[PDB]
Amino acid sequence: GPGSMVEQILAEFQLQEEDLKKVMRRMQKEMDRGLRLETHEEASVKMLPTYVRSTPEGSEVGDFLSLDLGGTNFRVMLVKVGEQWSVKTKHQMYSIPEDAMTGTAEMLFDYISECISDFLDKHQMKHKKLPLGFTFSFPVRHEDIDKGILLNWTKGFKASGAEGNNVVGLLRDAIKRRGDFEMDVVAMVNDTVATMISCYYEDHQCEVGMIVGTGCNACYMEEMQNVELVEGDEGRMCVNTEWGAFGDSGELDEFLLEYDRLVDESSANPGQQLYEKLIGGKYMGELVRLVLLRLVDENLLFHGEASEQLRTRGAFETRFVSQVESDTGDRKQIYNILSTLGLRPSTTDCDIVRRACESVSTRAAHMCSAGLAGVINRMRESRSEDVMRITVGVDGSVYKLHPSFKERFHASVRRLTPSCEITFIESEEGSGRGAALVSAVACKKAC
Ligand SMILES: COc1ccc2nc(NC(=O)[C@H](CC3CCCC3)c3ccc(S(=O)(=O)N4CCN(C)CC4)cc3)sc2n1
Ligand SMILES: OC[C@H]1O[C@H](O)[C@H](O)[C@@H](O)[C@@H]1O
Ligand code: NA
Repeated sequence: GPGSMVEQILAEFQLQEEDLKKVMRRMQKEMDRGLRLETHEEASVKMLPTYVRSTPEGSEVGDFLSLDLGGTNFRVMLVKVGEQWSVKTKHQMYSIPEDAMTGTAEMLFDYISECISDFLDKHQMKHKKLPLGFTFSFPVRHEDIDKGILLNWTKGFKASGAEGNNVVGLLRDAIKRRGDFEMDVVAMVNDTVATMISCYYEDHQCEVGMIVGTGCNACYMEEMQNVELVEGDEGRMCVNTEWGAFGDSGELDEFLLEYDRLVDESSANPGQQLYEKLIGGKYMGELVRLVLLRLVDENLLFHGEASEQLRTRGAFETRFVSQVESDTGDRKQIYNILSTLGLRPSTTDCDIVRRACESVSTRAAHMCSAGLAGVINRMRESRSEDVMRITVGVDGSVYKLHPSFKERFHASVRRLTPSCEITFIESEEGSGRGAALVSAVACKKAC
């Protein structure tokens, strides 16, 4: 409105502790709703049972394959477990073409199967039939540890014939059509789950997995008596919260800003994954772009004139946000970004662009922290210890590559979780290694 000022505009992103506690308590309410049989179907946070349990008592050595499929690339990993346990891995990255991102799920899996076939050829692992763990970074309703149907794509990925289908069967069918090799798919897990398992290997206190990358989600070990969707009260079972859909029932309405509505309105999945849209690297850069456009329309930035690039959706990558915030103080990192976008920025413009990035990324960290606090505080209600010692495994480009996200996030989480001694583990290739590690236990369990 009238009298607009840079600080006043960027201040809209602030979230006071009372705001974070309110977000946190609402997340806990939605988590309870997704866990109970009565409200599950209408719950925004699905709390999907993963069928990964705490009870198996043994594992085994051997060679295990891992497939890790996200929204743009995928990697194959060969994990060798030997002997105390010794774990050695090899891997290869692949990128899904175009006659895929728009094509059928069958086309997608055929390409993935061709890639796995080539990987095994190159490592002379064709003769031996290997077990494969599958990390699939999308919402899946599991029927067992190796059976789940895709509920819906997220993060703007698409491929017809996938939603409503058993993802494992899709991979199995494709491996079949290739017919030049055998492979047993022994488990399919979400990337949050694989990440928690890869960290659990190194630290058994790890019972929470989290991802802050293209998307944002979390899994944690819940008491079986609380998982109403699976008969039994013995032990714990990992639950994939799919908390990115938090707010999809209106729970965040009072916090949403115009920039958030615009990002949602123009996204590939309007009205869905609203919490994730406040945090995820898929949306962070676009949020900063809308904020910068607002500043120029108010004649507070670039003397009111934006460039063609700046005015096209997706032009401000989250990678750019991270680079802006890494600036040493001389504006070179910032200038390198703006100049490449067709802008002739002043030193002041650069400083304004940095404060805008900080406003958006700080809000992401704070929103994300209320979610994690909600998970950790809930868990603490099932332990008799005064101080709960818990380890959170985390993966994701925002958490790992953004200059100061990690620290803001950690600090905010800690302020909201008294009586909890939290250790954060930044996972290295966990999404992929966790799938292989769970396969060894699943293979041993199946004798
Ligand atoms: C076969 O069908 C089924 C059914 C249920 C099930 N649950 C499983 N659970 C596991 O594999 C559990 C899940 C953990 C999450 C936190 C609590 C325990 C698991 C336990 C231990 C690890 S591990 O410590 O990473 N590790 C893997 C490598 N081997 C050589 C040593 C042990 C990895 C996974 S496998 C399985 N298979
Ligand atoms: O990859 C991070 C996350 O992205 C989205 O939120 C997906 O829906 C979820 O499954 C995943 O875990
Ligand atoms: Na149960």
